[PDB]
Amino acid sequence: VQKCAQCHTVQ
Amino acid sequence: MADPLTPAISDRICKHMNEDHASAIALYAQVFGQQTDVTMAQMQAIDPTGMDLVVESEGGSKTIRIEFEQPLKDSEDAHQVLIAMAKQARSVGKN
Ligand code: HEC
Ligand SMILES: [Cl-]
Ligand SMILES: [Cl-]
Ligand code: NI
Repeated sequence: VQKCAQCHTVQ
Repeated sequence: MADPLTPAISDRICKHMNEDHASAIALYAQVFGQQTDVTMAQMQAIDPTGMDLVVESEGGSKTIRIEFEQPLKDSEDAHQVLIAMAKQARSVGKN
């Protein structure tokens, strides 16, 4: 369920 | 030359996915592998044209192949396609 961007898009 | 995908890099990626990301692999089997009632699944290998999964379901086990739309040139192509497929698959069950 967790969205991958929570750990793999650093902005 | 540019650095290619290799068997040793494939093995590093597969172990990191099986250790910490197992829920995502069961979603790949359901949405892209046409499987139902999946209890869990693991990545056996990844290669330039697809990945092989072991899928458990209803007390049994089987191996399946998921083919990619375009070939992978290196590990950055592999990283990108695994994240794109997970975003699409989360959308199926949450619409
Ligand atoms: C809660 C944080 C978190 C989330 C969310 C997350 N990851 Fe990861 N991911 C990590 C960590 C930590 C690593 C470093 C390797 C390891 O220990 O698993 C990593 C590594 C990776 C790698 C690189 C492995 C390598 O050997 O180069 C890929 C590909 C990956 N994750 C895919 C995904 C996908 C697909 C999703 C969404 C389904 C996802 N991640 C969501 C924490 C996360
Ligand atoms: Cl690493
Ligand atoms: Cl990593
Ligand atoms: Ni790492």
